[PDB]
Amino acid sequence: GSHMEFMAEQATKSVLFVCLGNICRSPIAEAVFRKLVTDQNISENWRVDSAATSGYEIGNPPDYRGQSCMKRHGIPMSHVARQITKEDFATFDYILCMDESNLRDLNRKSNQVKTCKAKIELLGSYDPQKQLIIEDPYYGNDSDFETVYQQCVRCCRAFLEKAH
Repeated sequence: GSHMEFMAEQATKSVLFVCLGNICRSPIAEAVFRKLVTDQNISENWRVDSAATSGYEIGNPPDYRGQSCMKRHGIPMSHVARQITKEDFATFDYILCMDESNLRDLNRKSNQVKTCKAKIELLGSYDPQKQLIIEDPYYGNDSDFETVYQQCVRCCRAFLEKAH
């Protein structure tokens, strides 16, 4: 219908979720955030993605263990692992990472580019329960993936509502 039917559209917001590999934590946060925005009729106002600080996993689907967790929670992930680019720093409002090694790495990168538009933060800096670090489940088990998933639901929810 009309462009004046509802309140006037917001400029698109963008968020990129990042870990070292882009197979475990970051695709899970991406698919969690994408569900939220899709369920709330606002996916057309978001550019949502995920990427890796390194090229070790380029082209690979998500970790099968994380995929099984997400499938339990009804959010199957459809993602091809990719490495962060220079353009990403210029194009995203937010780059949200999982841990401290991630943040040091991205901070190194941010200083090699001409325009860094993005606010670079830890995702868990949004957790109302104050669990700052979202711990790597790569060497863990099914309850470690569940933990990450639950942290991602709390943090993506608070981020959506109220960005830093």
